[PDB]
Amino acid sequence: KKKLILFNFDSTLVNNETIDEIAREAGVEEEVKKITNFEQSLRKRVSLLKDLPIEKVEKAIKRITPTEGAEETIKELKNRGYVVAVVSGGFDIAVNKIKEKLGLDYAFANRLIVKDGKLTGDVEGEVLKENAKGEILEKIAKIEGINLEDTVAVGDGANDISMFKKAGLKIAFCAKPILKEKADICIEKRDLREILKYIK
Ligand SMILES: [Zn+2]
Repeated sequence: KKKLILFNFDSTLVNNETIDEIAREAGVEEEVKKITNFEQSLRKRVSLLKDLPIEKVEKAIKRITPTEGAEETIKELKNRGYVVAVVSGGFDIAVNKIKEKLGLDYAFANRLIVKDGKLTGDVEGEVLKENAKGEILEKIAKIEGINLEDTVAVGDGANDISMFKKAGLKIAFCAKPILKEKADICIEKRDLREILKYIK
């Protein structure tokens, strides 16, 4: 009976939020935080990165570090029979490196379109719509032949709600208030090993 656990990337599996890190390098991090639909908002934010040199992006994503406990938690989850996956409303260029480095089984995120080593201010992806993450959760479960009741979703905020709705077990990890009351489990200490006390 293989099970599936799906982690939100930004602020959950890693300490940072990709977009904000990439904004700081383009010096427009204040304008993006001030107007901080999820999609419409992502597109809006991305635009302010009109001609950022890929070189700068690579520099930003390098600051992305995994959340305290990530490695140990993923190791223990595999030993308990789980397929481990991550999903981001953020970007491919950052999450795929984390995926290999942490040995995740699946990784889904949006794409920062580049042209001649420069960001064209536009983005594409399957993690944009209001229900995107829940769809990703279903997709992976379907491919693995895992029943939804044997799935676990680990989120941070409002965009993780669609994922909560499809998951058998809902975990709020140092989340936004809006997510806490909706979860089955609320984790307030920033260490991913905390979930191991609750996972079957
Ligand atoms: Zn440590």
